[PDB]
Amino acid sequence: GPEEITADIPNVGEAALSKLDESGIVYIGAEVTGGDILVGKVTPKGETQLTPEEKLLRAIFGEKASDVKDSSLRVPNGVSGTVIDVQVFTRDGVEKDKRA
Amino acid sequence: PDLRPLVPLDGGRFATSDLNDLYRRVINRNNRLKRLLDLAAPDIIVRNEKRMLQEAVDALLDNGRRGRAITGSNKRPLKSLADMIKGKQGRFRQNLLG
Amino acid sequence: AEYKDNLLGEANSFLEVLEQVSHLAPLDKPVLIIGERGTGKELIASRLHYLSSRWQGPFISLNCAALNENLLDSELFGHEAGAFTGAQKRHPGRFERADGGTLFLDELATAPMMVQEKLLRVIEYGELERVGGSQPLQVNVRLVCATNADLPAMVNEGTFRADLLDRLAFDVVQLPPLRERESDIMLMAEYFAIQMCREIKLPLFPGFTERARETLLNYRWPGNIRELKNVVERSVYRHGTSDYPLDDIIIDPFKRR
Amino acid sequence: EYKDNLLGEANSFLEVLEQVSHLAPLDKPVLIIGERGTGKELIASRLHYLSSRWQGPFISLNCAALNENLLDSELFGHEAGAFTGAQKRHPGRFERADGGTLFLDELATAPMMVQEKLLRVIEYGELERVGGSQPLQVNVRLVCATNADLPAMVNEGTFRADLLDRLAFDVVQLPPLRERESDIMLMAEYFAIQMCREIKLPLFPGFTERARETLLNYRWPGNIRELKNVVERSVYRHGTSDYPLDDIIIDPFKRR
Amino acid sequence: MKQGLQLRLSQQLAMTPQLQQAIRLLQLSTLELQQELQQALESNPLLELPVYQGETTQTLQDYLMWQVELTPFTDTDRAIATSIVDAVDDTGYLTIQIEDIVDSIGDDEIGLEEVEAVLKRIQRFDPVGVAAKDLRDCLLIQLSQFAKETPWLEEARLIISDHLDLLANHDFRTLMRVTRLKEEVLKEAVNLIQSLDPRPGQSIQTSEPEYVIPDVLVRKVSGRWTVELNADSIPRLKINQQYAAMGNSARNDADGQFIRSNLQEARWLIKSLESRNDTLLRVSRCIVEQQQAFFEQGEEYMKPMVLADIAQAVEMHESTISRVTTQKYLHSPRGIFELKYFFSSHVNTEGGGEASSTAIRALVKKLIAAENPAKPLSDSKLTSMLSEQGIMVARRTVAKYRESLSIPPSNQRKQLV
Amino acid sequence: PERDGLFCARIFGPVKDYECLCGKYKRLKHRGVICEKCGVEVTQTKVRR
DNA sequence: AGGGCTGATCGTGCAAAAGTCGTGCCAGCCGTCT
DNA sequence: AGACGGCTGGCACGACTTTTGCAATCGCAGCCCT
Ligand SMILES: Nc1ncnc2c1ncn2[C@@H]1O[C@H](COP(=O)(O)OP(=O)(O)O)[C@@H](O)[C@H]1O
Ligand SMILES: [Mg+2]
Repeated sequence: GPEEITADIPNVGEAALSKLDESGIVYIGAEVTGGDILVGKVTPKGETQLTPEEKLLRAIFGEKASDVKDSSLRVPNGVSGTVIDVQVFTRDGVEKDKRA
Repeated sequence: PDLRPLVPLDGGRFATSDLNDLYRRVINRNNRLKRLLDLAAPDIIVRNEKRMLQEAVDALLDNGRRGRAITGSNKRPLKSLADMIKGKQGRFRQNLLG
Repeated sequence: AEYKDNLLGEANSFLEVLEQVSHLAPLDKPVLIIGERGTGKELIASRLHYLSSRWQGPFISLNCAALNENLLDSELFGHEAGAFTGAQKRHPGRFERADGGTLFLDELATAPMMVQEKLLRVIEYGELERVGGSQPLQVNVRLVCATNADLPAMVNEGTFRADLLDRLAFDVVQLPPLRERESDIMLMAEYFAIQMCREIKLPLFPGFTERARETLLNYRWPGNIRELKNVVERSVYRHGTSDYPLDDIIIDPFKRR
Repeated sequence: EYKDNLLGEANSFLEVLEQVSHLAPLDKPVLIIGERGTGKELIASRLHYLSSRWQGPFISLNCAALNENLLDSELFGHEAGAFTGAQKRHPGRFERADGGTLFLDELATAPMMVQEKLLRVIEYGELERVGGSQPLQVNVRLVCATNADLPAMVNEGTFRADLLDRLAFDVVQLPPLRERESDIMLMAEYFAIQMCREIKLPLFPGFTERARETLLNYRWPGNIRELKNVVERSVYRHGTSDYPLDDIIIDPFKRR
Repeated sequence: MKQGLQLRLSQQLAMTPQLQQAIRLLQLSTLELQQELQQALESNPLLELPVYQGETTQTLQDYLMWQVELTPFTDTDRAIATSIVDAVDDTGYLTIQIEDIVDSIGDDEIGLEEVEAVLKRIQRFDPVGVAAKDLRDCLLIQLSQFAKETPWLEEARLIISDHLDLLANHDFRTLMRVTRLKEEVLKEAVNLIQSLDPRPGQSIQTSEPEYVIPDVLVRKVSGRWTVELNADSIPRLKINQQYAAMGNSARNDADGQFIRSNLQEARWLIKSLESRNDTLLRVSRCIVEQQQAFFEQGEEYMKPMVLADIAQAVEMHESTISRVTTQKYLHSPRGIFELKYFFSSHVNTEGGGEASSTAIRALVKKLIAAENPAKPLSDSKLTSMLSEQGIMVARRTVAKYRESLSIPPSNQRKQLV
Repeated sequence: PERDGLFCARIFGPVKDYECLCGKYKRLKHRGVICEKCGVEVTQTKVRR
């Protein structure tokens, strides 16, 4: 399936996501040090059978179902700085444009 | 295969080169010879195919000596089983604590 | 929602007919139009199909007079197999065109008596005649009619059976005559002139002459169709480079000199 | 330029040509009031020369003779229906040239159903098909020609009045051979040159006053058919004669 | 012209069904067809470094093994720990039971208590998600790692202890009655459970190479563009002209006959390739006849598509079109879909229309988007919404579409506000 | 891995894990056995080199 | 001297049984309110 | 605290799809059997 940016990264703290906007990119003018998340991207996973284990896990937790994996863009280590501006290009035929 | 990694460039295609291209050539050529002889083929075509096969094996061993094999869109030669032994970029190099 | 372009005219009869069409629109009953030749009854029927039928309902305009061979008219009813020279594939489609829609016809006078009787025995019960051996289909199709001749006239002639004439004519929609409309006729003429000026892609105004209007009043114009208006607009088109045209030609053979 | 076939020096011919040029700029039905042997697609050739689809020539080919069932089949052709097999829309009148102008002849012989189909063709209408539904709509202009006065036939009730009227958007009257009197000599000379070229004759050796008098006295029913026959006879005779050889005439039957 | 069973005309054509023709169709095997063509061309006579970084973490499994080895463990203890670590899934839950591990040990001295102690030492491994049990146990481990100041931690622990079934069924009434749950306290517990890092091992496996094949292209620049169906990837192989000339120049008559047979086979292959290309082009035209309408209208506005109707429009054999549809992929600006996915299911719709089952499913998904988060929309509510849309689809059809859309159950999807 | 080709099973050794290519006999409890539907020794991945 | 008879070359389909989907519908069950 | 309701899912029956399993007879004429 296609991969989209919607900032729904599992197995991550709210503080790391505390600076992320809804579409996933960071606000203009921020600062960053280390390996902080910049753009939130996930990878879809293949569907499974009934499989009562994660069926129960989804029934209790939900909204993840292990459907996606954490594949977000992060700053390389030993790098600290501040952002100037962002830019995104979308091909014709796709009009998600959450914050484009 | 552990010595000849797939090394995907684009992820879509593994594109193994310089280690499996010549293997692919020799494998397909040998299969063609091997079903060819059992079909009672005429002499001309079988000797031509065997000459192709011997040339391919030679190129797999040493390409620089005999023949010139190049990759897609690149005219540079291939790195044969002897190429990764000899020269500044062989196994013996970088063996001396490189 | 979407309204087809129509000529503007002060014809309260036309508005009453439109209101009656709207009233019968929720209704699903046979509709008969008394439209004479060139009255554009087909346009009225289509406008009905916009509202009288369900939204985006199938429509079909097949004229019985257009039928060539009565054997083909039989083929207009579905043939299963073993019909005509080639029985490989058979799909009349008229009943399929009928299914999920209404039925519209023009000049239903010319039909053979057998054709009309079969039409009655199909419409009244709702079952579909099949040329090939098959169970008939009760296709729910409305029926709309538009003919010139009087129904009692054919009854006196006997062409339509009493059962057929009755069950065929459930509602009557008399089309106003073109000669009946005088001021509405002039307004529709002006509107058609504007539409023709737009169509011809001529920026200059068409223009009219009082003598031309008097002559048009003299013209019988039995057909209220755009065709008579198109003929008038063509007589105008024969004149160019003048803001207001003068005179007109009744027929091309007329005034040959 | 279409080789300017049958260049008619008549002023009425020039006016008819200008009207045909106007009609070809248009894409609406138009009627050609012609007569037998007169204007045999020459006006249609001029229209194609001035057609809006100048690059893409129209079908033309208005002239056609066929049976009633045959004409109906020419209107509607389906692979399964009728005797012929695996050929649907075998005539393909609209398929012959998209847009352009559909051309018809001898509409008098057409049946009332055939006339009704013609009328539906005149307005925006769907294609004719023996079986199924023909939602396919191919826009194309209309051209037609018959030698009779359809007003009488409608008065006689031999053709659909609606078809006669809507088709008669603008009737293109045509002049016959009897109409052409002064241009007859020019047409004869042009036909002589064309025959000398086709028959490999060195040139037109020349005419005779007796030959011209006989040609004038000739009924000449065809606008060019009479001219064609006269030219053929003169080419056959003078090709060996290498001289005017008085008048050479072609007769279906010869005695003594 | 209506006589029946008249004189029969002589047939001027034959079916000529050949297994060669069917193989030429190849059911549009595409890459498989390419491999088959390569095999035939090999069987047909006279026919035709990188960077290599090699560096990646082993999904923390190597990291876990090192950390366990980093911790001081006895040789037998190290072996037991390695065996336990081997019994780790990507999610982080143990596939084998403790009894299975003890049986794999095959030692009479090895016991359940020692195995449990080893697992518990292994359970508190280096990374999160090393519980090797249900996520509730992993949730307990996370809560132990989490500060005790978190509200409702004791209530969450009590619920996870033996009231897990109550939480699974979202039976708020019975769960609250049993656990004396306060109003909106369950909301706080649910919010805390949201930050429980379910499937922690999935995040560790951040690497995920992309896999996609070009196949057909639906770029459609400026509308109706002839986007070739991977014309570059099409083989278009040809026989050896020089060898053919040699065969033409062969002195031996038998050799010449063999060369002629090879040339006939090559001509057959060329005809097969040309037929494949022509079928691809015709299918592209037929799809483009209505693909733009579907793309602009949307997935929920998808008209039904009939394979027989498409074949009739293309005028080719219906069975041929059906075979071509199989194992065919068409990448589009919207995305890459199968030819069957390109085709649309048939379902009745109101107002004289036909609605695709995928169209109805997309409409139902859009409706499910517009729903109260606390209470999921009922299938009866979905049927009412469909009736409002006028798609002539009842409760059964709505349920089928929901199964296609994997809509959760109304009670299961129901949650507190 | 392909069947009887480059980078294949039953040749050059087992796959990334002890799990067999077919899918059965996927456990360290199997140490030297070989499955029937697939012929692969249940061993480490390093031996592939 | 007369009969047998042998293999070259002979090109876009389909249909029929099977399968499978659309749609409707009944039977039980749990959440609930009486 | 037993019944209202809606779900869900199995169960069924027509309507559309679709896949595989299907190729002689030549017109040459020389060779072999009789
Ligand atoms: N009220 C109107 N406004 C505009 N055009 C009209 C009106 N009534 C009739 N027409 C025109 O008359 C033409 C033919 O009308 P009609 O006689 O109903 O067709 P038919 O010959 O099929 O009966 C149509 O093209 C239509 O545009
Ligand atoms: Mg009419």
